[PDB]
Amino acid sequence: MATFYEVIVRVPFDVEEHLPGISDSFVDWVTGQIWELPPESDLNLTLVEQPQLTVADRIRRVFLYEWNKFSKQESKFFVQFEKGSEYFHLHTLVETSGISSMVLGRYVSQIRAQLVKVVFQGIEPQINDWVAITKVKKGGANKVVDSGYIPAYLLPKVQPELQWAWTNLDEYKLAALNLEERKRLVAQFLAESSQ
DNA sequence: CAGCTCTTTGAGCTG
Ligand SMILES: [Cl-]
Ligand SMILES: [Mg+2]
Ligand SMILES: [Mg+2]
Ligand SMILES: [Mg+2]
Repeated sequence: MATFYEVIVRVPFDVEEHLPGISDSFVDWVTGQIWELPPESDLNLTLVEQPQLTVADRIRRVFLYEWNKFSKQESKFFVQFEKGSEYFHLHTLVETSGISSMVLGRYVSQIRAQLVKVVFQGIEPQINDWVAITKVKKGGANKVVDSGYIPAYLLPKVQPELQWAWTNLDEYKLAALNLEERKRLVAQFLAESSQ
């Protein structure tokens, strides 16, 4: 099996509060992209907040683009955008291959700087700890998990908490945007787990 | 149709 690190990015969801003074161009971009559900999806599109998703997807792609240059390969990932009770956030589960825990902090710090530069027009998001690596315990090492984390924690999310998900892991391709498939994989996970 | 372009990163689109 492969192993994964997790980075949680709190995605700006109120431009006036999080990106004070940002140019109108940012607003035009985020409000102008139209999203459509693939036919395999069984999600209710009306529950998806498009401007926030547009930002999350841009963050995701910039993140993975930079990550791959660090890892030197097309790293495996499962990313899920969620609308939490306090924050909209991206759960970025990325394979550890080619990235040591010792250097992970620095690499993530560089990606954060790139996000600020190429996504937020040089404006630092006014959200505390908006880019955080999941640790073993508060004040510990970087947490490493296996794919079992996906059906245990990510898959069971439903709308409106679940906003969208992406993955290059074949086992979870249908699950990304299909509730019925997520339910099937979670049920299988619980069955095996109870034993 | 071979590149140029865009909150890209590669493939749709145009000179
Ligand atoms: Cl939250
Ligand atoms: Mg290379
Ligand atoms: Mg969450
Ligand atoms: Mg493209």
